[PDB]
This record gives sequence, C-alpha cells and structure tokens, in this order.
Amino acid sequence: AQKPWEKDAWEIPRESLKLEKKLGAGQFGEVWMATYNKHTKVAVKTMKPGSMSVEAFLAEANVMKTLQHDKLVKLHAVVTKEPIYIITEFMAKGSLLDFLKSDEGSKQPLPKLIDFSAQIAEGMAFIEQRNYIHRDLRAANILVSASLVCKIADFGLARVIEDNEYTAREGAKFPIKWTAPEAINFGSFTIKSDVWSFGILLMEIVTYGRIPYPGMSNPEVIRALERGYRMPRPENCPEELYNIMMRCWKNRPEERPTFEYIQSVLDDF
Ligand SMILES: CCN(CC)CCNc1cc(Nc2cc(O)ccc2C)nc(-n2cnc3ccccc32)n1
Repeated sequence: AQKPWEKDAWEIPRESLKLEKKLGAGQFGEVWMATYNKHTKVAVKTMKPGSMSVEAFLAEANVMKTLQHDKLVKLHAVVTKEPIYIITEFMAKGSLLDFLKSDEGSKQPLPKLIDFSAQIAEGMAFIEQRNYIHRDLRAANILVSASLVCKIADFGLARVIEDNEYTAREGAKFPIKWTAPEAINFGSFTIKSDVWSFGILLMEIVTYGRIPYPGMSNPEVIRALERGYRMPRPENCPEELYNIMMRCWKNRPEERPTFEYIQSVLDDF
C-alpha cells in the first residue's frame, strides 16, 4: 500500500514547468500550455482546489499510465501537492470538436476525415484489447496534433472490464445523444457501448462537429431509437462510411462490430 506522503516515478518538481498560456477552463480547473525545463512544450491540467475529489482527479493519470499508446494522449508527469497538476503531451490543434468548427478544420477533405476516424478507431482497438472501456467517447474528448494526429483523451470514466460487463449504479446519468441505449436504460456498459459512441463520433466528424440529433430532445431521441429511427446520412457522407455507422448503432450490442474490424474497414477505405 502506497503511503499518502510518498511520490512515484511520474512526479516532477513544480519549478520545472513554466505555465505560458491558458488554453481553457471549467468548473474543475484549467488547461495550460507550458514548457518543461525550457525546450519541451507540454499541456497542464490544474485542479481547482475544492471543486472535486483530489483522489478522483489523480486517478485519471493512473489510468493513463496503463493506457499508453500512439493514439491515446500521453501522460508525462504529475505534481501531487496543491495546486495539483497532470502533465501530458501538447496537441497543437486542440479538441477535435473545436478544430472541425474552426477555419482550418472546415477545410479538411473527406479522406482526412476518414483518416481521423481511423486513428481514433486504432486507439479504441487498443482500449478494447487492454480490457478497458472509455465511456466518454465523443469529438469534444479527442485532441489533434500539429501534424493532424487524433488522440483519445478524458479517461475520467474509463474502467477495467471484468467478465465483459461494467454495471453503472442506477443514479448515474450520461450524455444521452452519445450513449448506447442499453447503457442509458440499464447501466450496461461494454466495449460495444463504446462502439455505439464511436458511431456517433463518426457522424460528428463527417458533419464537421454538428451536434447529433439536431433539434431533437433527449427523451425524443430515446423513443426514436427504440422505434428504430437512426440519424440519416448527410450529403457529404459516402455510403460505405454510413454503413459502418449503422452497424455501430445495431440495437443488440453483440451484433455491433469490433474496433479491430472498424479500424480495418476505415484503414482500407
Ligand atoms: C480533450 C478535452 N478535454 C475534456 C473536454 C480534456 C481537457 N483538455 C485538454 C487536456 C489535455 N491533456 C490532458 C488530458 C487528460 O485526459 C488529462 C490531463 C491532461 C493534461 N490537453 C489539452 N490540450 C493539449 N494541447 C492543447 C492545445 C490547445 C487546447 C487544448 C490542448 N486539452
């Protein structure tokens, strides 16, 4: 059992970082662009003291220690005395959602969109293979590098899977338009419920960050899905890409495809 007062291999001294520019903020803290020991650009997430559990804030970095991959955002360090920091690689173009809604993201042609999709699929194939689930897959939680490599971020909800199902407690609420119906209705999270979110994420990419189910209410979405409705194919969406979405939105979790399969289809598009 680790002592509450002992540090680990990931710890760095606070003075090695110089926080240069605030990239964003929320109720739980801020994200800064920073340099580490002069020559190395990094990203820092700070926790707002009192906004949340310290142990939960830090638990995210523990997960990222385990889930290290080219297509997952890379943990470099932590600072575990208040103010509490998590340090990762810098991803110059920010979130995928904001990128696509920006001028540069808007100029990305279809082949690049499917490139982004394939990179994300690869990362999820790794999460699949490592017996984890993410549970918060969406464009907002993907980051994009200066050379246009997409990587999965936000591992706050990510969990190890024992025996192919995680069961959320009954009072858990999750972003409805992105969450698999069975996960919403009974708390049944599996890698197949991430497969569903990936379908929604595909739609986000091909629509340049447009919200899913535009103009529909959440209860309306839940009832539409039960009835068999699914989002229609956009103008710019190739049939083969929409058919993968549709496979990701099968009613029955076990009939949805594996991430390995999705990666390979998108790879060979
Ligand atoms: C993915 C978006 N969300 C939740 C919606 C997480 C917060 N935004 C972040 C996080 C991040 N790295 C990061 C990711 C984590 O999952 C945990 C800790 C950190 C530091 N880097 C960045 N980040 C890295 N380079 C950037 C350049 C511009 C804007 C943001 C940049 N942003």
